[PDB]
Amino acid sequence: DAEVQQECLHKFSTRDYIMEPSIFNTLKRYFQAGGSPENVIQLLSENYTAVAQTVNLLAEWLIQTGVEPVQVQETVENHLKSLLIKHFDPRKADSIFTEEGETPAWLEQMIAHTTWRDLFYKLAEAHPDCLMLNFTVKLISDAGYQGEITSVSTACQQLEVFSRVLRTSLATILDGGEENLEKNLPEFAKMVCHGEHTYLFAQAMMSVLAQEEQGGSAVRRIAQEVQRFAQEKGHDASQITLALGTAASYPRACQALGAMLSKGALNPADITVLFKMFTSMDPPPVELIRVPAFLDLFMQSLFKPGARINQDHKHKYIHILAYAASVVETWKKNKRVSINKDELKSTSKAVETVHNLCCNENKGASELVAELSTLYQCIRFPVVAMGVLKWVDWTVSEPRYFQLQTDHTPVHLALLDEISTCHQLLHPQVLQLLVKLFETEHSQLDVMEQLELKKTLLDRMVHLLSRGYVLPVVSYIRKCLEKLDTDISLIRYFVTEVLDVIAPPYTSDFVQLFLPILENDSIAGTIKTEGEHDPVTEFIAHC
Amino acid sequence: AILKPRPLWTGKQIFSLIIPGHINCIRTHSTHPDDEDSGPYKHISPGDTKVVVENGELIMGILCKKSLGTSAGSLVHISYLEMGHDITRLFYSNIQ
Amino acid sequence: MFAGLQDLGVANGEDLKETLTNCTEPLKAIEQFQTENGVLLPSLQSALPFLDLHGTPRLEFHQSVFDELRDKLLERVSAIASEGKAEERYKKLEDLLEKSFSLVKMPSLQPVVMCVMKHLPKVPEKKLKLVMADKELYRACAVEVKRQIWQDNQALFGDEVSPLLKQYILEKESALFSTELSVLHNFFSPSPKT
Amino acid sequence: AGILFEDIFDVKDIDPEGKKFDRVSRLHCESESFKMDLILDVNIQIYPVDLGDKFRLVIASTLYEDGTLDDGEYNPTDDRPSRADQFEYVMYGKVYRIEGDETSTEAATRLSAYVSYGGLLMRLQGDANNLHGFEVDSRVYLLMKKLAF
Amino acid sequence: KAFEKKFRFDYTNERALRRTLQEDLVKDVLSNAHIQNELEREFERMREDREVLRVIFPTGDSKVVLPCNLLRMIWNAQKIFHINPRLPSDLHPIKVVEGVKELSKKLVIVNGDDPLSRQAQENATLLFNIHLRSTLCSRRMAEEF
Amino acid sequence: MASMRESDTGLWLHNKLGATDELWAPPSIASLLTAAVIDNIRLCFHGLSSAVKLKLLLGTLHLPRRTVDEMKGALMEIIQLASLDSDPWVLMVADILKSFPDTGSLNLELEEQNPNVQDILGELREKVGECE
Repeated sequence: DAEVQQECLHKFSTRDYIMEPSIFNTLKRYFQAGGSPENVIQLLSENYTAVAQTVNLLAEWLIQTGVEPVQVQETVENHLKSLLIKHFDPRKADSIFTEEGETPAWLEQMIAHTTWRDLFYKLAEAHPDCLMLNFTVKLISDAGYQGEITSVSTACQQLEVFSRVLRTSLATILDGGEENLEKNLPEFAKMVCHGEHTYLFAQAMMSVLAQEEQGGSAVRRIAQEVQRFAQEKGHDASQITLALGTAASYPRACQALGAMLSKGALNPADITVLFKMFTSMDPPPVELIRVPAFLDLFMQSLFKPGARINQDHKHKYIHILAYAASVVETWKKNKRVSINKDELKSTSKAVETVHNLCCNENKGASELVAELSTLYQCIRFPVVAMGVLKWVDWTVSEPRYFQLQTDHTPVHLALLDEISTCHQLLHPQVLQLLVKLFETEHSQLDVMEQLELKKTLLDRMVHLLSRGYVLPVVSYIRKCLEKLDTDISLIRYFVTEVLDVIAPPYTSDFVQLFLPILENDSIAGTIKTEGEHDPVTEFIAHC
Repeated sequence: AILKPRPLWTGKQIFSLIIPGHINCIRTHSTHPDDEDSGPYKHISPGDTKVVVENGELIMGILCKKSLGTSAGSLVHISYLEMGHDITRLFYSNIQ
Repeated sequence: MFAGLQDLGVANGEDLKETLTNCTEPLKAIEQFQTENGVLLPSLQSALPFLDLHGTPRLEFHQSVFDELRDKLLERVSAIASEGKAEERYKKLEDLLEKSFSLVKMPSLQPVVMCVMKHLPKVPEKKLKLVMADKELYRACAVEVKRQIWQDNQALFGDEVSPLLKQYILEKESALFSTELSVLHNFFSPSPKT
Repeated sequence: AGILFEDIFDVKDIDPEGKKFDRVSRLHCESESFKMDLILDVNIQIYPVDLGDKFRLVIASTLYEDGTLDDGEYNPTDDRPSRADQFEYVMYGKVYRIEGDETSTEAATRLSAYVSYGGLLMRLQGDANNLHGFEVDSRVYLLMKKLAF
Repeated sequence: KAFEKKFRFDYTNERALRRTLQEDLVKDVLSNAHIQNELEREFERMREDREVLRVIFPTGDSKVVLPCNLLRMIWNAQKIFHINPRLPSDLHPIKVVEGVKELSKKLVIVNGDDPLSRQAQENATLLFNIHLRSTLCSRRMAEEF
Repeated sequence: MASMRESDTGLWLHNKLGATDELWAPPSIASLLTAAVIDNIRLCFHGLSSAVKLKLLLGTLHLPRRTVDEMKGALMEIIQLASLDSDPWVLMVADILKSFPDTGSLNLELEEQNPNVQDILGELREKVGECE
């Protein structure tokens, strides 16, 4: 006892022993030893700091000075979280909890906050050997905060919950059309493609849905979205996708498509094999060679400047692409009926001419303009329209291309206008390319040419808005106006010319989306001018 | 270099017997595309430029005045500096 | 050492010993004092178990919390002295200094009081008269606080200045009676600037 | 055995940049099992090949099945059994370079071995676990034979 | 930045040292402080030589004419001894440093011991000494040769 | 390549495919699938975890058809024996892949005592019918 007495007194001689966590046990041992507590109290008289009270006093000082209680609480909680991170012991915690034999309330107090929930998750992941961590995870689930427990990789191991959440996500996708698919697609694709087995079952179910010839376009689109999201993660399942379809009846074509999509490149040998198969009297289902990745490979190889392809297989590549795109086949009950070959010779000739224009880059743009009749005749093919779209995208994507582009209203944007006029399916793509063109701020050009290009891009956006693709264009224009990335005069010109060319009556959707645009002061103080026909004034009076 | 279907020797294979000793040199052909080194196939030239000589063996490349004439660092200069003057004389005679 | 805490109602070690001297059960009293009037957050009392069972006594993070909240308070008061309205922030700092001169006698919180008093460009008369009576409190004062002290204390300012003049005279005499006699360097050789 | 490497390839491409030389063609080939890629020059005049053809490639360090070494001198009047009897096309070169995805900290995973057959180059590229017998400045053989299957 | 990261020869990254040197050498270059001080002094001399060069050769002209072709000699040594630049090498860097230091003394243009002759000899071979040090480094002898 | 025994085969499979973080089948399955391992799976398949069975089933498809042709019997046998487990997942995958050794494609049969499958198919079909 005397040795323990000396040890306890030496502990008491340390600074501020009043703030010990086992001070109850230390005092119990001192009482058991029979020593008088007078020495302990005398030592603690000089060894007590209000390290539990002066913190509150300084917190009150902080509140009075101007510090909001929210930040004070956040700082205290963050410091306590760090201290808990640095001071965890599994086995003594387990022993103390077994001695307790019950569920502590202070653990529930920790569960109440999110920071301690994340700390408990990190602790549970750190040491698999501690039962307390699974205990706390179970209690968090019991308290209703099982959402904080990891579920991004848990849904892959779960069959029914994953299937039902997939059902709800797809139903919500079909509720809002594309405008809600664009939002519900990221997380849904993440959860579906996180596990390969869930990916495969999703593809199997979705393709079985796509079997029906009526309404199957959206189903095929969603399946392709899942496939491309899986591919984006570097995860490849193209061969399984081919095996899901009707590739069995054509093993050679299945081989060629699988090899190309596995490598991601086009080899002349398999191109020649496909040419032999399709040119023969028994072509396979054209839908199999219409995979977005495969057509993208054709487009990239046949249109990208700086990429070279064999001149002895150029016509075979063009023929295969033309047969893939323009040729129409009649099908009933998964059986072929007839094949349309109307757009086979002229389509091939147009693709050949456009590819010659694309890959013969050393010719100036003036020569491109000089052949405008043939150019505009051949641009009416939607696949060729997308080809020239992305060819222009890649040419102007060069930082030094603008210096070579010597027109205030360049012919490239005229080609984009023709593309928008010809087809409405490319209008989302036209809007995307226009957004990329406008958002690209150039520092190696004079601001005068920057302003000219931005005005011409505004004209292009006005044209796109005119042809019926309005809502995303309007939303993007409002975002740019509120984003300060667009000059005030630019939006002034855009809105003024829009209200100049458009005519009433305006729909409720357009009025709703356009009223906040005129709400901004940059327009109210500029476009509002003294005139008998004021665009902002007339639009407001129309409401 | 080719055993079956019939024995065949290559011009570079025979010429390596002319290069004396163990001589290491790297040159470039007159018609070498300057943009080949940056891209792939830098060490395997499609046009057989980029003369490389290792241990007195013509690994690859096509010889021209840029590697056999009176240029600094050419093959004969390397032969003179590394070997003696007699061996270089034998080299000159053997080539012709 | 722990004086001045009693003024604000936060009892220090003196009243602690006074209360526990005539107390039979220290366990419940100390638990309530560290729980009831302590940090009024379930977070800290709920963190006490884990930090206890780690083997590192709770005194360590208690002291760390006190010191880091002190530092955060000081830095935020410094920022407030240079943010917002000048008169409003100065009045808030005056209130803080008036309520910290109760704890000015605490060396672990003396930096708080001294830094906040530095934060005030013009300390009121009575608080200056209080601080200048103590040697260490007088010596720890900032340049502005010392300026306020000397602006209305002629004799003390002269006493402060006198040793510097003595050093100046000693250096001048040593230079005038320098052993090194040459025209290259002399008493009048150096420029007035240096 | 001294068989450094053995796998099946198919001619996925022919000389893409064009016909640089009359009697030599540049073969681009892909494997089946190890997923290798191959770049090869062949004497197209005596061993004609076509697109889509398949062949067995057996890079051996020696032509004698017993495994003994050779001086490297042409001795046509030899009697020992040889691997060349069951192969159509044989080269004999010397690896001159071995690249890879090496970093300053960890080892390589994808390797690339170049061997020159008296002027006709060849690049073998793949995963590090296969190109182990390839060490620079060592003579090897090619021993390829077409598979009619 | 590039000059330092290409000539420093850091002696703290153990994993990087593993690929280049054997165990008995990486432990020696990691534990001993005399070696580290010597190599840091070598890098300081490197930087001093760089400063001298940048006033000797303005306009950034790297081409120069010097007696021995160091790169070709290194290549010849590699081909003679079958280095196999894939495995770790048994080359203690201090051997390289002190070998270069000793070799510098053996190349004499002005022979003598009085300060005038020593200064003349130091000048007459200054460029060759700078080049020789700049190739036969400690990092280059371990990461490049 | 030896007929490494049953429990040892299961341990090897759970060592090569036991990464729970890697929920995707590795590209190594092209070389990891040989006759000995597949044959030994005939008894150690019970010793494999559900994730191991799922990943093995996914990786069975990533094979060249020459290997498939020369491993017809082993692949059909492993499919059949995987079609006799407690996991409905492995049952369905074995049924879907039974067609691969014969035609090279995948079977598509549904609406068979799978509540999630039937409900999802019905709701998506009616939803598409709403907005064709």
